[PDB]
Amino acid sequence: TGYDLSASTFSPDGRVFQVEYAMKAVENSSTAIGIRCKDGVVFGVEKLVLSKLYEEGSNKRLFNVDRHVGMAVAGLLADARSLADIAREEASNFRSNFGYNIPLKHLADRVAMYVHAYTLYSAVRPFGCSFMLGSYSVNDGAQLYMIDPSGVSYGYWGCAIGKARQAAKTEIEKLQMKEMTCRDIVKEVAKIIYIVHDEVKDKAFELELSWVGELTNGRHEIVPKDIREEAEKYAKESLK
Amino acid sequence: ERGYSFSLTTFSPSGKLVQIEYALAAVAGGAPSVGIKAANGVVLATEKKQKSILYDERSVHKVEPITKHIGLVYSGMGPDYRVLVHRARKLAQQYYLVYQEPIPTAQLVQRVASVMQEYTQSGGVRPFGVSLLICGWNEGRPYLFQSDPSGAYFAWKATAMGKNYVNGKTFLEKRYNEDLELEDAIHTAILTLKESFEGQMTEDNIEVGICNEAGFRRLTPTEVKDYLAAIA
Amino acid sequence: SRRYDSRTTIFSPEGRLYQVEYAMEAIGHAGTCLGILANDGVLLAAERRNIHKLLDEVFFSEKIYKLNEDMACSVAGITSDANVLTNELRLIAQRYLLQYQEPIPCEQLVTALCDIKQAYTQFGGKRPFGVSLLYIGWDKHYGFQLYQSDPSGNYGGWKATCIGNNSAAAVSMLKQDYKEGEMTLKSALALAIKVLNKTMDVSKLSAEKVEIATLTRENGKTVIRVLKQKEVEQLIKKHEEEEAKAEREK
Amino acid sequence: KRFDSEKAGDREVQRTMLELLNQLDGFQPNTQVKVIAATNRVDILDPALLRSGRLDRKIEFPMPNEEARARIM
Amino acid sequence: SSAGFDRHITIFSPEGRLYQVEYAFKAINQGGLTSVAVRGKDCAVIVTQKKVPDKLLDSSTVTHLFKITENIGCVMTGMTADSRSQVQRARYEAANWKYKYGYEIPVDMLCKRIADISQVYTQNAEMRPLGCCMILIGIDEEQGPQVYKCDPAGYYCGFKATAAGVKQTESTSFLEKKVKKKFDWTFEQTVETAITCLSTVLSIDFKPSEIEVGVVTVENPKFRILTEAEIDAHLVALAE
Amino acid sequence: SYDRAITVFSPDGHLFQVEYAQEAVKKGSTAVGVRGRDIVVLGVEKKSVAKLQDERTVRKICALDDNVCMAFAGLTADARIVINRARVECQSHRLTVEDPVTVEYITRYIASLKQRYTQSNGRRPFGISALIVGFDFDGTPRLYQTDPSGTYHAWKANAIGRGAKSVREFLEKNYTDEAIETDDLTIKLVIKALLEVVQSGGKNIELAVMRRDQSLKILNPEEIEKYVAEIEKEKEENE
Amino acid sequence: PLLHPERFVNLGIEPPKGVLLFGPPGTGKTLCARAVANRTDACFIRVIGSELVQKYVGEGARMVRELFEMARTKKACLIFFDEIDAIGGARFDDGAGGDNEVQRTMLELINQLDGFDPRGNIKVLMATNRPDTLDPALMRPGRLDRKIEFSLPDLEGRTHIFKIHARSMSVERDIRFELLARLCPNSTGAEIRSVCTEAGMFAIRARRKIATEKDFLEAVNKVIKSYAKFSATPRYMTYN
Amino acid sequence: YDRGVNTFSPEGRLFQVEYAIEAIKLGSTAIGIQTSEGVCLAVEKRITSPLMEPSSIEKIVEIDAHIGCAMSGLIADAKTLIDKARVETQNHWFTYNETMTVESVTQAVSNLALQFGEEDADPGAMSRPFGVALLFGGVDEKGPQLFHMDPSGTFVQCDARAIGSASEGAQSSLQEVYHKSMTLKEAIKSSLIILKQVMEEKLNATNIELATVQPGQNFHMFTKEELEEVIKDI
Amino acid sequence: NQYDNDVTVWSPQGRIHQIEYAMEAVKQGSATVGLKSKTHAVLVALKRAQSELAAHQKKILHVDNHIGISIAGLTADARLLCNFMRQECLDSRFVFDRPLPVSRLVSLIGSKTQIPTQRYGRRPYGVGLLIAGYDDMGPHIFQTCPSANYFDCRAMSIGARSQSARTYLERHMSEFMECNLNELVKHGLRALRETLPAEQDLTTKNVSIGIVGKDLEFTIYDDDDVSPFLEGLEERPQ
Ligand SMILES: Nc1ncnc2c1ncn2[C@@H]1O[C@H](COP(=O)(O)OP(=O)(O)OP(=O)(O)O)[C@@H](O)[C@H]1O
Ligand SMILES: [Mg+2]
Repeated sequence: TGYDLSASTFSPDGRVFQVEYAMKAVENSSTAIGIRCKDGVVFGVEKLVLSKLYEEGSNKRLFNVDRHVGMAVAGLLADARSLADIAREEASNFRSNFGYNIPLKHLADRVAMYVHAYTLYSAVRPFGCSFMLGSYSVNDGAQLYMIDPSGVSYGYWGCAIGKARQAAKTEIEKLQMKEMTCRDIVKEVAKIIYIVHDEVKDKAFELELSWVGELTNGRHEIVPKDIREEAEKYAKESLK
Repeated sequence: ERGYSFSLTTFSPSGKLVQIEYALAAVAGGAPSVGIKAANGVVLATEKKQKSILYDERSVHKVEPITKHIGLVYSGMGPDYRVLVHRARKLAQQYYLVYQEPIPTAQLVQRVASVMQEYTQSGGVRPFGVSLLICGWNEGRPYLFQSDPSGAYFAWKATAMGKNYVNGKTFLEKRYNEDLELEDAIHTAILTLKESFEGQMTEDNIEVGICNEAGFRRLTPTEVKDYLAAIA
Repeated sequence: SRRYDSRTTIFSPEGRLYQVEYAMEAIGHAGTCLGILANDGVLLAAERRNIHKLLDEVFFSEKIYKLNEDMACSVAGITSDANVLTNELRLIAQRYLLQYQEPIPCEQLVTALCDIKQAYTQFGGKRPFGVSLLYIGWDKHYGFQLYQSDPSGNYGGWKATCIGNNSAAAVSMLKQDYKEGEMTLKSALALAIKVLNKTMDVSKLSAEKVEIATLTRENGKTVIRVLKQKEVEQLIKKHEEEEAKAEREK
Repeated sequence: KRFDSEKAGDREVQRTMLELLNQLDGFQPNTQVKVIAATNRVDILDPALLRSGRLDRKIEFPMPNEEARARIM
Repeated sequence: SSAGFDRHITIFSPEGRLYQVEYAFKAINQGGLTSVAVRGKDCAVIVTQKKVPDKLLDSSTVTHLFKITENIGCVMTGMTADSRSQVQRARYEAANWKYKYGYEIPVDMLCKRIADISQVYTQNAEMRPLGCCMILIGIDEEQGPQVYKCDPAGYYCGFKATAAGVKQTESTSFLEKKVKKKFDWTFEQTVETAITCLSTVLSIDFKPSEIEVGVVTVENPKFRILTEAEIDAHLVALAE
Repeated sequence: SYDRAITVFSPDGHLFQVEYAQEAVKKGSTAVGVRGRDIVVLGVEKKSVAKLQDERTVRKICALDDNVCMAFAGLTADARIVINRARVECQSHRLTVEDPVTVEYITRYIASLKQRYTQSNGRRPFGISALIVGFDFDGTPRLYQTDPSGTYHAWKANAIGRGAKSVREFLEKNYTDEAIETDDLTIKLVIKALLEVVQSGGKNIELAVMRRDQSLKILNPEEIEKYVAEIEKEKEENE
Repeated sequence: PLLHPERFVNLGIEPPKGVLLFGPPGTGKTLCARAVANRTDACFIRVIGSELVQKYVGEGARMVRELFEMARTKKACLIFFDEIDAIGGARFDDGAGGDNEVQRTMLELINQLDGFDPRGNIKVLMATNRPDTLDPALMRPGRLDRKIEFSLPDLEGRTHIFKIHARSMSVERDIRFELLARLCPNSTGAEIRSVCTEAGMFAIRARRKIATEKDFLEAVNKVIKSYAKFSATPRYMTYN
Repeated sequence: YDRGVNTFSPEGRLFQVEYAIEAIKLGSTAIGIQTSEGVCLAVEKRITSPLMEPSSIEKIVEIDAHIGCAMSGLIADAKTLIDKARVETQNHWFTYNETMTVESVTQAVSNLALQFGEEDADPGAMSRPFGVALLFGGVDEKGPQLFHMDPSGTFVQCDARAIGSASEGAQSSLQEVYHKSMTLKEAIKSSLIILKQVMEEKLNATNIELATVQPGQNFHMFTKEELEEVIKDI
Repeated sequence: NQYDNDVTVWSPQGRIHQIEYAMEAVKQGSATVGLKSKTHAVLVALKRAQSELAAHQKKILHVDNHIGISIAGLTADARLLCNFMRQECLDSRFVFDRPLPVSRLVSLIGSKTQIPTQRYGRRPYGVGLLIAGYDDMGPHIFQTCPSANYFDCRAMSIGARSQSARTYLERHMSEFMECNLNELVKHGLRALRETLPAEQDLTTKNVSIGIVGKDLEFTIYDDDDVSPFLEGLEERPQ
């Protein structure tokens, strides 16, 4: 006993335990799904309402790192906001130093290195967040990346982070994203959200959607209200 | 970042420093080494052996020249040697810059010992795990010295260090004297290092360096292969 | 971070500091140095421990160091800390000379070194110094002087002292036979030889197993000498023949 | 769990556990009896007991939520 | 065999050995991949296996081969974030040497400096010693090809044939048996032996879509990565 | 830069390091001090002469300035630095307001230093207790007593160190106005008190007096024997 | 519930069964147990944990089974466990199996209080001085429903203890106990009884027959202030 | 078996602050009363030996011409707060050129209480909150005022306060003899009665000390000549 | 237990215990309620006194002429945080010459409070700040936690024994959007009274009120001119 009290000790089998506990803490989020279309990326998050007192749109889990970059979060909230701030600062510094918008393959590496810097020393603790970055550019295409508390960043075609990650990716697999444009894919994201999180777990929930791609002309922003409403209208037919 | 800044070496109730004893016990399990001085120069010999045939024997060297007339060999841990070598070279260069004269061996040994001592009292740092043999030839008389993880140093006439060093010291007791030559010194060094060699003694398994009044130098493989003949 | 700390500067429920006592008990081994003065000149006697058959005998000295033009010191304990302390006090003396253009008396140097040694038993959380050493010198204020240090940090003047391993027996014999203001620099050597014979269990007192240093005064020289091995065996044979004659008398 | 030692050990209980392991699956198949087991600390349990053929289904009991607590009261 | 905190930090145990470095060598095998490096008469090759468990992932960003400099090639084994940080450090050191001394850095000096950097972690007690391996290949004038290996303990060595991973021992034995014959090696022969060693150790008979091959030779010292068509050609030539 | 708390509050509201320091103080040599009409006398005992010492390098009575002196009890090493700092402060006070330092000021300075040294981060408390005796301006002799905690008091007669309770009990029942009328009577009283419990058979006494006219005047061990004989005769022919 | 078992049945309430008494040493637990055993009318089966440490394997569980069988034989009566912190702390089996037969004894004791017709009409009550080391599975309600706590008296408890421990004295009419109570801010009943005994002994010392106030004051000075070197208290107020 | 300086309890209290709170139950008792005519403070000296000078020990000190402070608990570490208050009042007078009130003094002196730590800066403090309890009394632009300051860093306004080892009994006695139409003389008499009742030894003119402040004059401390006539009429 | 000694370690269940202990410590403060109407934001606080001869502790502070706060916990950290808020608002008013929006202030508070929950040998702030303000988006009410996590609410109540107040607020949530002050304050007072026993309710000496509006700056009412908001309150149902 005593091999898991510090982040600077190796267990006899040869693995750090604190990062595993951080991953376990991350494993209690709700859900966040990201799918890249032919000409952009689409995010979708299902949010749990604790009580009627909280105002609509509180605890936003969908940030804006840059003019063309999105972000999706799972885990603790404080660390997520800190990571968002550091990513914003790094992107601003890169833009000011060189003179053009930072690509994703560099921003993801910088943030992953900053996250990994905390899992070496015994004077700090590992982060408790897992997040997803997405963007679109005219000369680069659509880009999606996933980063976890350990500090491993990968590219993806479609990913899910949170409690029911497997039950969501098993339904992403049936989807064919390589061809169809992401004007109707919001419908698929809504439908895949409503087919998870049985009502026994919690009483009710709300939906949040993002948008970035050629349709939005580079910029990342929230989906329009009418399109989202039509998305729920189409996704509500799962009862059949 | 920041360190610990509290000493990791403390006095035991019996008045002994335990970490120094552990470092010495770790040094005692290293590769054997021998050093002999006889009336014309100094000879340092060591036995190196690769695990398999994939290793390249011309990549790393056990014997390193500090400057034109000082040589040095080690026994103990592997990586801990390199930093010491670098530090010694830097100190020598500093002395040369200050006084415009080549540094005597005694001064370099004193500085290295001071470094090794200073490295066992600071905060959050374990002692070094190697032992050193230093040879030089300044102002007519040659010199041989031995360092110690605790920071002490002595002047010897014939020394065996590493694994099974007591029997080597016993062997050197009955053969060494004060009137010989460099060649006979090399021969007796090879003979006493043969007490722990494997079934075969190939030229690739021996490192020999000699320092005389012309300067320290490491013998080429051909010369060592020749010297291995006419023995045993 | 504080799980690995040993807290090497705290008190104890009985009121004493453990690390200083452990260092004190460490010096209970490893050497035997004695000094005695009664007239012009002070002497140091030391026992050599590195007595292997294959040594070079370099530097013309083993444990006797020179600190100034008219100062000398021995040491007993860990050698590396002894080197550190000697190297550190040498430039203390040098900077006093630089500032005042006048040789530094023994008292001030001893107090400065004791302050430096005490600094580690107050704060910092580091291992203390396991070194105890003797000082001898001559100054124009009080003539000849002998002193003893301590890892704890305190000091004190003396007239005959041993700080080695059998120091109890040496002190007993020193106090059993010593005169105030009569012993010149000829019988003190005989007393030192007798005490060294009794303390060390090895008989016959081989002349290469001891080291003797003397300090006398000249017109303006204040010469410090380390007498060679050719003037030791005569003292030993004189002692042994005197002892045999005394034994035959009784 | 089993372990290896040379000064002292605890082997009798290990032998009874080995016999219990042999009863399930083993050389002679059994198909008329059913086994239910209960515990509240799994990390200290021998891996051979957790084989798929010996203990097939594994059920985990979570702490009750708000609605479950209200129903219990 | 323990006294105090010798099991938890880098201090000497009573037997004279420290365990916190031996634990990183076990931590290396957590990934479960094996890589081989072979040296020829005028060329050097690296072969590695790569596995993508699912089709959702983007297979173009799971490479384990990295390009430090236009003439020096590298491969990693063990944890991922540590390897990425080490590659970043190596690139920085190579650029600094080139700027400061006016000519390209030799491979052996780079490996020595990397080992010197990595040796500090086993000296100070407030940090974890980066449990990942390092294999470097390159070409150098007056010596030909060179392959070098570095391990987390602060140790490095030059080789003629190396293997690192879970199956190190068997592949090392096979390479030793092959090299004892003392047969002159060419480009095709080196590639064939490198592939067959892994094939016989793993006993897979793999397709051309689950290996990565990197080569360097004395006709254009630029480090390059083989495509799938050339790998397929080599594979079909190997099997008669 | 070592920074860790050494002194902390106990679960029942105590500072144990200061108590251990007081325990260490209660293991030193005895020191007695009294004040009179025009002479203030302080003495130390348990000299423990080893017939090999130098009497001028083991003294425990120190002179801070031309009008103050002190005697300590506790750890010897810790006393020197406090003595030096007090001397430096006394000397530096003259560059400011020209009047010489009063014993109140130096006692407050020493107590403040001792107390502050148990609040700062990463140090252990001091282990000495002090008696400071002096005759300030306007002709008013007085003595003060200082503790490792940081509390200083003004008394009329004190005894600190090992075996101080019995000496204090003896002093409480023998201090009278007529006992301090004569100059030599105060010295005789000090010798009698210092010989009450702690054996100190004549050759183990070091006394010093200040007559509020000049600097410190330590007396050689010649009149001590005379005073001992006089007290012995007074006791013998008293009955 | 044992005296008037008609109102609880009428009201349909099942009373609790177990109770644990914890606090610093000297507070009162064993004395309260003595009082309970005096006032009772049913059995009183006393057992101390140190009696359940046997030499052969599988003996403690047998003894517990025999105890509960003998208890169930009679109508309804009580069992007392003294120093329960010696028969089970917590399951911690790491490395070589150490201190686990006592864990089997503790497991049998746990099993006898719940599952498949619990013991029924048996009430147990246990006491300990360091309850921070007991097993989580033993402290849940259903076995240890009540958790009475004994703490150091504030101000009036000390006055009451002084009055009840010195009402068989020989003292005068002008002794005030409020001052004596104010002079011991943190003390236990044992210290107060010892103060009274030492005051009596000081009175007996010389010749006198009536203990005076000065005797009480000096007894307090010699017992509380002088013996505070040991005091046993400061390191158990944290239950360590 | 070592915790940090400022960890939290499962009940959410603290560890060092609670021990500091219950470390002040060992000092001498002090009583302060606020009236519409003035403010009075009284404390006991607790003399232990005849050889000690009773005038050497002091408990009431003055911060400015119209502010006084009474101290309980430890005494060695209560000088820093007093000096800080003096410097603050002098600085405010130098800057704004006006006599600054007592509420601001209490706020400025209580802001420094919760500053212990061992990882931020070099001057700091080991782990120790100031283990003292303070009573402030004075008269300002809105009348006479009395304030109580506590080691936790919380200060409050009180009408009749008692601190020390005999706090509970003194306050239980004070709760029945106070009303808003009470003058200075009867306030002093009642405080003397309470102190006499709760003391250990006999009460005389050299065991206690007292100090009163009125809107007219400045801070005044009683002497051994005007203190005995209020004693014999107890 | 060795997993609950500092804020750096992680429990095997993916939780940190020192933050939970700080949240538990927040619960000892006296109850307080805050809510907002269409064009106003009010917050009411219940005082507490040690003894009958001591004054009641103050709860509602004054951060800026359009931003107010309410505290619950230990007062030193509340004072430090209030000083920080005042300094930030003054800096913003000095540089850009315009009032600082509430959302940016809450974000700054969260960012500053996040830091000490990751280093070694630190501790979280024990406070229960409830923030009320008015800006160009209308009224605003916010809640902060010692866990460096803030929320956006429409009606909240925190402190010791605040579940009954939350129940009442949630039951009558519909009417809050259009009523004026004269009954908004009454709703708040009823919610606050819900948490008290059946002995004493609102004796005009342990209640404080704070209002911010569109046409009026932040105002505090305490124990003298609070009486107008008390009369007309319905008797306590039995
Ligand atoms: N309330 C009390 N009234 C009187 N005496 C008491 C009280 N509480 C404790 N005591 C004293 O405590 C003494 C011993 O108490 P007891 O042995 O029951 O304590 P405990 O808490 O069980 O101790 P331990 O932890 O050492 O077993 C009794 O002799 C009695 O004088
Ligand atoms: Mg008991």
